[PDB]
Amino acid sequence: VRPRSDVTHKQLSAFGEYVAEILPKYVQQVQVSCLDELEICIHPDGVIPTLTFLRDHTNAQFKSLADLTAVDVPTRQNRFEIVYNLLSLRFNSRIRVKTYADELTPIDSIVSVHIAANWYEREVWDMFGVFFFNHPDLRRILTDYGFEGHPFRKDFPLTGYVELRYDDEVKRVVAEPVELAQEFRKFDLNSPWEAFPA
Amino acid sequence: TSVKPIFSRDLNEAKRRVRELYRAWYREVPNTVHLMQLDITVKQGRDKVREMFMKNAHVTDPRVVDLLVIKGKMELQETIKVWKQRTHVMRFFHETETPRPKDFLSKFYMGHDP
Amino acid sequence: LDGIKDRVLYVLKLYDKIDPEKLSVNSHFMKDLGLDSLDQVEIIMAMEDEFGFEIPDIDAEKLMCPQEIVDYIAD
Amino acid sequence: RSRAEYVVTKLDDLINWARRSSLWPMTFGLACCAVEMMHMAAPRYDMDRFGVVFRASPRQADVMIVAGTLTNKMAPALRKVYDQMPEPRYVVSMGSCANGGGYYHYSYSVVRGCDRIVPVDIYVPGCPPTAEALLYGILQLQRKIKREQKLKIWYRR
Amino acid sequence: NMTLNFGPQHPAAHGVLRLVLELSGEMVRKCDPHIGLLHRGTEKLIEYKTYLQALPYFDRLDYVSMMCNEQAYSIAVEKLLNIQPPPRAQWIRVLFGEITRILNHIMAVTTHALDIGAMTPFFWMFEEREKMFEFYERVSGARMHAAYIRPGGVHQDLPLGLLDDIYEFSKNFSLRIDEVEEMLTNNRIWRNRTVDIGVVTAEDALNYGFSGVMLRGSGIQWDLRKTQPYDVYDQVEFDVPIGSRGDCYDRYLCRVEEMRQSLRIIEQCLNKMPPGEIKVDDAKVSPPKRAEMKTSMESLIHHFKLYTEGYQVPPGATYTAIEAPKGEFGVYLVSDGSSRPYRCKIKAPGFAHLAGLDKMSKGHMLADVVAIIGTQDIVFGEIDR
Amino acid sequence: MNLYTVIFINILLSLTLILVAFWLPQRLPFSMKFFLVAITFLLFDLEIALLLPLPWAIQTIKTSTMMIMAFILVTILSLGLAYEWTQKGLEW
Amino acid sequence: ASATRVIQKLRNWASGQDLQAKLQLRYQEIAKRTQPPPKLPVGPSHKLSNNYYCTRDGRREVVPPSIIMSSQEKKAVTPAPPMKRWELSKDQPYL
Amino acid sequence: AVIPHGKGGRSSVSGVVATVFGATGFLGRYVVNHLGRMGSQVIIPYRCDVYDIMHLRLMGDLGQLTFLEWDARDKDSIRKAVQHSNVVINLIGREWETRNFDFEDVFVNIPRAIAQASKEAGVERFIHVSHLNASMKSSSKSLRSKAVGEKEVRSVFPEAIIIRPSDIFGREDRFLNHFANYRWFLAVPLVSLGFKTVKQPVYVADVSKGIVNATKDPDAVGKTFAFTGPNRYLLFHLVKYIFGMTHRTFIPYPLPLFVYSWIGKLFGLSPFEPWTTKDKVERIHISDVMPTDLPGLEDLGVQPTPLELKSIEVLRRHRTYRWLSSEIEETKPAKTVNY
Amino acid sequence: TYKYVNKKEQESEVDMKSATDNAARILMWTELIRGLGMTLSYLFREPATINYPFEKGPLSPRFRGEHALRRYPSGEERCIACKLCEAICPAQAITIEAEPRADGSRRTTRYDIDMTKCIYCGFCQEACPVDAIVEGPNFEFSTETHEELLYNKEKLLNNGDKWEAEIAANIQADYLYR
Ligand SMILES: NC(=O)C1=CN([C@@H]2O[C@H](COP(=O)(O)OP(=O)(O)OC[C@H]3O[C@@H](n4cnc5c(N)ncnc54)[C@H](OP(=O)(O)O)[C@@H]3O)[C@@H](O)[C@H]2O)C=CC1
Ligand code: SF4
Ligand code: SF4
Repeated sequence: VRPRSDVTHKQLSAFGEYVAEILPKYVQQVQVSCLDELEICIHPDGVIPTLTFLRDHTNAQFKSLADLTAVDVPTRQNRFEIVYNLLSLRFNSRIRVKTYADELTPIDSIVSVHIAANWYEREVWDMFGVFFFNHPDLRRILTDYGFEGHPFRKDFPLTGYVELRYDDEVKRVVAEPVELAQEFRKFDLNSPWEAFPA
Repeated sequence: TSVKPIFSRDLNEAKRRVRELYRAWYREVPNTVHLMQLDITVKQGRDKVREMFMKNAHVTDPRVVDLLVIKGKMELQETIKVWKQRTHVMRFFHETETPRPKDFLSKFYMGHDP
Repeated sequence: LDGIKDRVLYVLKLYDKIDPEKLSVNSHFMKDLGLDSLDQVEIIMAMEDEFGFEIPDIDAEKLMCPQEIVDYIAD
Repeated sequence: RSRAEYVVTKLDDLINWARRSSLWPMTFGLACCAVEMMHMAAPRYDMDRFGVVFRASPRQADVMIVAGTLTNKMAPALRKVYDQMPEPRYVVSMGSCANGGGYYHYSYSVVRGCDRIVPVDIYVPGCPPTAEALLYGILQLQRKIKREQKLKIWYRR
Repeated sequence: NMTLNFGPQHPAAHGVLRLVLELSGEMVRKCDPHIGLLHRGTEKLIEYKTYLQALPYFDRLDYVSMMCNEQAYSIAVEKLLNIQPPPRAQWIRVLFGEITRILNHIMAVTTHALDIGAMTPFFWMFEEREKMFEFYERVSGARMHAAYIRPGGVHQDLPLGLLDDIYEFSKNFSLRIDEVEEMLTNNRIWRNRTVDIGVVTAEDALNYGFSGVMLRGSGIQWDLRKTQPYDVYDQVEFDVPIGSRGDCYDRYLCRVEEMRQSLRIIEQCLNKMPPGEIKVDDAKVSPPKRAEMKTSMESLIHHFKLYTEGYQVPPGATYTAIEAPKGEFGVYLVSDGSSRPYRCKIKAPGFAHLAGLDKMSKGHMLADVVAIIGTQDIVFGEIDR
Repeated sequence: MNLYTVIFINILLSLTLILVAFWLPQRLPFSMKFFLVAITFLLFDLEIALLLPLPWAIQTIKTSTMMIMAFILVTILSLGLAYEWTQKGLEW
Repeated sequence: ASATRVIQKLRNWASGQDLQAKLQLRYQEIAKRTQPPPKLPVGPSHKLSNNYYCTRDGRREVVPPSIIMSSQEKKAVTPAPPMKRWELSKDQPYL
Repeated sequence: AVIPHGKGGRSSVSGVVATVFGATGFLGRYVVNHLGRMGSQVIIPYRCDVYDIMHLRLMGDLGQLTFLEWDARDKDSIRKAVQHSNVVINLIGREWETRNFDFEDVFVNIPRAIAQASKEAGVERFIHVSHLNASMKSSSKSLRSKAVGEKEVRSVFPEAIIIRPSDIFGREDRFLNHFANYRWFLAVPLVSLGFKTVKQPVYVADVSKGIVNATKDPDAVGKTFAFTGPNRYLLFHLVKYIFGMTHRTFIPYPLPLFVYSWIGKLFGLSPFEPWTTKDKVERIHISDVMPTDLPGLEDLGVQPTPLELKSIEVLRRHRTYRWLSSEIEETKPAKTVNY
Repeated sequence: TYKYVNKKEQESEVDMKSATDNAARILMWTELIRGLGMTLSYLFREPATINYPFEKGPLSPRFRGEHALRRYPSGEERCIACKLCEAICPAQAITIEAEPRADGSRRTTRYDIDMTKCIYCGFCQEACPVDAIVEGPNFEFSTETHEELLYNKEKLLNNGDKWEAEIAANIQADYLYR
């Protein structure tokens, strides 16, 4: 069983309250995991304001953006859950600010607050389809130039719909609808028995 | 209802943007067919542009339209700032794939699940 | 101006869909000769070439009859 | 010996020896298999010894080792580089990522094999196909190049 | 600024990078790196695989640092389960964690030189690399792509005799680093092509999320291994090699210095590795020993369920970051109660570094761009994921 | 003639190779810096010329004038270089 | 190794280092193969007594995240104590 | 038989196991392409070294293309190739009578033995390909010999389809490249100054698709289809047009054929694949026959494709940097001759 | 603990002697000559390369190499088709379908390892209860055609019979560790 120090779960908890108090217009929920990690949750409109306070506040300097990601809970009305993980080299602590964005309700861009996000925001658009206003140059980064569809969405087939082969007749690479020679065997793995109350 | 506007307050304003993109593509088709040495006819290509711009003619919601041009603009950028080579462009024409008939009798004769 | 009008008519005559017969300086293809919204935009584009003059959409949308085109081309 | 057949067998044996002894490898350095060859180029298993030069520009390149996954964004390129290589040319597909899709077979962004994009001569198996294993594969290309009898076919054609 | 589309010309490699650029003659006006030439789906594929069958993906994410990456997923899965590895396993992971850092730096310093044009350092140190691989093989079975560091500790104890050889090598490797030095650290020419090229300010490095030697080279003192200790990197003693006048030459010197400091950490690990088990004793998380599964029913049931279904991690989400040789490697692993993960964004030290290429290579010549891609140790696997 | 004999063999040897080589198998890159260099190059190349007769001129009876002349030429060109350095020229 | 002394001396000098002492090629110093059979140690939890799993299963004793500030005088508090400045090394401060 | 399952693309099954003896050819390449695309089992008998048939491997899927070593003189090789095929397609042909193979062999002798065995095997259908306008009396030995074959094979294999294509238009074809390559020649000889030899080209693919469709259609038995084209042409426009797209000067100068047959004889003497053939020459000035016959394209399901449409791709390699970017629209079209 | 690399502790004021030493370093390329000495030194060292066909780079018992299916000494193939080797394969490589053999025993009618799909993780070696599927030592199985790489039960069983003697020795050496 991992060793857990409650010093952190107390320090981080307090900070959470501090952030919440300072930014009550946007903070909806602020929780600390059992793993000693804080996760302020903000209304999408608070993207710019909450980050800026953390990047430039003496009692909470969160200078670098570790990551910007978007889990996709299809059930959730607001499908995407943009999560921004930040690090404070001054206070040696990380916080995560997570917002919610639906497919056609764009989030603001923080390239202003952290220029690290210039690329990750393009990554989130390419994979999940969330759009970021005021982004300097939003354009697909990881997917092919002509790719249609946002791949990491839970509703996108793994194999996808198009695959490439070289055709002599046309002497050029050519998409064709995917035809797989051994479909992905979809093993069902969930057991019908729960583990604990959680 | 009660939705927030992405970039266009109403289908009207949005349509303005579509007009601009159409023009953009229309003016660009010829250049691509020459800078990519594509074996297509400018007229032919320009019809394709029309095809696509109408494939999505049914959309009534302003927000959906706005994203559609954002995406459309991005595609143009990849074809005028050329990062998309012929293989990419010609794919639009679906040149190699064999067309599938939509006639019931046709499908019956060929596929288990139509 | 008549020559300009001829240029306008000339362009239209060239466009495929437009029917030379229905064509008249008072024809409004958007509503009369049956040209689609997108087609009207395309027409303006050809005019922009023939007349080497650029037309903003705001105004271009307003131009749906050849004569109207002539009028704008005029100014 | 005296026979137009014997002279045409010996001379290809000569032509085949030259191509076999000096194969310059063009290494599409995709993924990690490129490292497992950078180890072949390195001192434990020198490739130069065998006449295979460390690196030659595509235009100068008798073999193409495709190491690593061929995504659907690099495919259109591989074909170009294969198409721009000089005629006598051979392809060695290294890695379960390249000869077949390997882990990442079912991905939407990975071509399931480079055989779909470029004709492949020897398929070297293994996630990081070992460096001797590539060296065995390059030596197998040399056995394939010895067997080829182009002059004999032209004579009896 | 005639776009040259350089990089599909295999000129700096490190993977396949189409660095579309606009160059007024030999001066670079703007660099827009293109990525995804190696996107393969690693993040989506993992959602369809169980925790233990997604471990091999992490070795492939950035395969020059094969294991260090595995430690990041391990740690992450251990946190979610609130399980910790046994004491011997921790030291192992730090032992092979460091050996891996050397392997990455030998790659980064020598491959940097090959693009610059110095070719003999690569052959000198690839022989040492080779010798290290053999450690991997005799511990895992694979030269690279081992799968040795699993979510609950190591897979199998070290062979009976490895430690001694990881000593002979370490006892000598120094001289090998020393040699490279006598060839490049003070070359009258290495300095020129490297010094004052790609200087990055301290404030800008934190802003663009550089988080690696790239920060350390600018003088910011941050080693996640000292600031936020993971495993038993706390019990060892090493000196972070901070740099000043951050530029390609200074950071280099830093990478040669961590090669040196890692030998200090490896020595200790050999001197103080404890007797013990190498995997958690919870058959719940770690697979049962094969003698046990072949003689005890509870062990077979636990072997069958673990291999066929999985850990069944409790629902939660964590971002755990280690100090991979390139920089901060972190896995944000959201997890439902299921045996297969829900999301696993891999933070790649490299997605941030490439982005900086634009703000680093400004008003620079074609050769400068080649030098800067080297000073970022870009492995396109981690960036493309 | 002796040279002519050698040279034509020299061309023949090369033309032979290329011929067999082809028979056996059976837009705006401009930087003033580059132009500027070419120019400087000739200004220096011309000077090389005015300096080439120096081996014959060494034996000139004058000697004093020879050196006085040669030293002036080398010094004035070098000053040309000096101003090239001082100006952005030679600073690519 | 196996180098005539003179070559070694030239080697050591040209390199500036006693490369002979630390040769890269391995000779009869590497662990012999077929090292003896290993009897590895069994860890904790193998006790046959007082080994109840319920008392050793951190996997699911974990609880749902603690929640603060849910939507459904006071001193300032930092994310954590301000970090402590690292200290220059003592074996080799510089270089 | 093999029930056809799948969606229609590679990695799917169509149930056509087909020996195709002359696949390495220009037409062949295309035949294997569609057969492979459709998912058919294709056995490719080959004689040239493996290096040359690599271009066929990526076509078709794994275990869908099988290559067998085969010698025309050796009857046994043909025997085993058709052992397990149910469709045999014969594209064996050449323009230059080679030292060890005469026009008879390549057209009539060999293509007989082949279908002969195919019957012994019990192949459902055999498709034999012979040149268009092939009289048993036509001037060119080639055409006449081909005619001789289409007869014989009918006795070895009754109800064997006999598609009879015109000279083919396609990248890597001769009809179009040959003329374009006259550039090397300062002057481009044209018998009768390229007149009175109206010609109707047909795109290679059209021919291929047609051939493939034959394999999978009961309507074609004993049918002698004629894939022709979408427009005829006096050789004059064709020649100039070509030179037009190639953007190289066109200098039509008439040359008495009697003398020209001699020029063909000259290159014909060439050891390495004579570029022109006495038998070629005649063929080139052999007027295309009229279209009154079992229709081919369209009849078999593919609408012909006009020459001008794809000419740009076939003739592009012959242009110079100056004209590379130039496009079809810039150039003019040639004129047809219903005559 | 930190360490400054490339930080000049202080400003040594130029002393003629110092200046000369430096100027000589630039003028007579002294450090460049230092670098040449290092390479000349190795030229005299023994090269580390191995004759690849004649000598082979050492691989210890755990090397995963090429898949093989083992058989009991009696001659009964070890696999009993529990099919969890299929379950834990990360790449979906192994395909197994089974039916009760005439003897009544459980056996696999078809066992197909797609080696191009396989990423040689070695978990199958791990997972098998009877340890029927093992990672065999051979790494040299490069094949001219893609189909040869796909392996059915007969190739793997044959691979198992050919390398059984070494596989048994390798498993013998490493089983205590596992
Ligand atoms: N313009 C055209 O192409 C037209 C063609 N046709 C007919 O269509 C058929 C295909 O034409 P095309 O592809 O251009 O012909 P090619 O010149 O391309 O050769 C076709 C194939 O026949 C094989 N072949 C030729 N001679 C022999 C032989 N003696 N023994 C074994 N195989 C042989 C060749 O194999 P290899 O190269 O390995 O020897 C080649 O793969 C021909 O038979 C021709 O009569 C009809 C009208 C027009
Ligand atoms: S094959 Fe294994 S090693 Fe080679 S690239 Fe694909 S994954 Fe990396
Ligand atoms: S696990 Fe071992 S035994 Fe069970 S099926 Fe796979 S191979 Fe046969």
